[PDB]
Amino acid sequence: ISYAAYLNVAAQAIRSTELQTASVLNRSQTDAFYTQYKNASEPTPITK
Amino acid sequence: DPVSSLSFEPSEKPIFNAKTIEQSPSFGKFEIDTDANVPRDLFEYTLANQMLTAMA
Amino acid sequence: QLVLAAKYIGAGISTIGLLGAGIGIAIVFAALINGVSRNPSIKDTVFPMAILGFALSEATGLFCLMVSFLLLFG
Amino acid sequence: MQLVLAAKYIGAGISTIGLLGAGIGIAIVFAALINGVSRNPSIKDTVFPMAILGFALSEATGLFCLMVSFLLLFG
Amino acid sequence: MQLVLAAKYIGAGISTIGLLGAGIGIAIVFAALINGVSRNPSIKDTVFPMAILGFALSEATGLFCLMVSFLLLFG
Amino acid sequence: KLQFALPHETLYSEVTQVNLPAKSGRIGVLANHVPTVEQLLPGVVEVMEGSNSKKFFISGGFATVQPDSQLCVTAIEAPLESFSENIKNLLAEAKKNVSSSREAAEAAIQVEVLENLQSV
Repeated sequence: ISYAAYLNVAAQAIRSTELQTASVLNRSQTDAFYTQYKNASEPTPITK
Repeated sequence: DPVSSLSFEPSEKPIFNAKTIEQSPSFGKFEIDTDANVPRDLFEYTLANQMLTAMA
Repeated sequence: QLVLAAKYIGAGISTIGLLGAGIGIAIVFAALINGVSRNPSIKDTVFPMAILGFALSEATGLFCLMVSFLLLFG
Repeated sequence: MQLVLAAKYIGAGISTIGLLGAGIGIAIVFAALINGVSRNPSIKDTVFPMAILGFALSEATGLFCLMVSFLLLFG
Repeated sequence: MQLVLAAKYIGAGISTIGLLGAGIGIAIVFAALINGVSRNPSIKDTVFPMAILGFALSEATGLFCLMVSFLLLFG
Repeated sequence: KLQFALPHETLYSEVTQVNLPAKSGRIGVLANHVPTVEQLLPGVVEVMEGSNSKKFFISGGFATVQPDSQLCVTAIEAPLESFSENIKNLLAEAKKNVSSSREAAEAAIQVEVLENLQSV
């Protein structure tokens, strides 16, 4: 758990407060896949 | 780097390692105790903050 | 006689009192050095403070010392 | 007679010992002042009244001690 | 007679106790010097004369104790 | 001079007294303050410029008094509206979650956030 991952989780939690905006929700919802690569082969894409 | 609103110049910049924080004379310009691992925290925090700016 | 011995002894006891003031003086100067090293720039504000603090610490020592002199002489 | 008169001069000496504590005490308040003001150089206007108060109270304990010394010294 | 000579020696011994506080004091000022120089890397030129000043004043308290010890000892 | 800046907003990036909840407990900065680096913990932050006070609920970040009297505060989400019940519901769920799973750390952060919110 990186310090900024800790802060990130806190930020997401903080919009849960009652009052909300779409950009906030977008800032609290994103997806990706981090893919490893070798010195070649790509270990299977794992969702970020 | 979007140099002008009709140009883009590919740009790079150096992210400063935790070593950098350590051996910079930043004790002489700022104050931390030692209880905080300000290198290990600031490095991580600016790793992302610098990257986010770059992404933007 | 006994009283004259007691005077000399009494004076001696009073001399012990100075030790506390000595420690005090040092504590103020230690704080000065820490403060100066901490800010690089507190010095002009802190220097009259340090002199005041020194004076008051020293003053307690002085009271012990004068009592020694008074007991010594009479 | 000699025993009592001697006792005043001895007892006065014993009293003088108490003063050492107050001497250390005054310095401790001043140390906090210097360090405190160093840590935030603008705290001074609030803190300096507090410092003189702390000095006076610590000093007062010394005063009571010194009074008993002088009472034995001159009585 | 014997008692008066004895008393002079006793009073001298007692006075020697006074010096101890100055001893600890001197160290405290120097401890601050070391910590300061390690803290700043560069405070040393201002702070070194400060350290000497603090040393001298602390030392002087012990000196007073010492001269009173001699005063009682020799008479 | 106060620089309070978020990714998606920029606030105070003059200001008289600022009250911050920091790794070193709570710190208040008023005028000259020795130049510091502090990790801001998940926080209730008050910023006062004159007598006027604005109250911010903050996800933690970094605080760094610069030696040029620029209080760099960087945080992800900071106002009054940010504190302005659902979080208590969420914490119950998150607590149940701690039993199986990093999520434990998340829920711990949630307890902190609920307490911090409750503090308001």
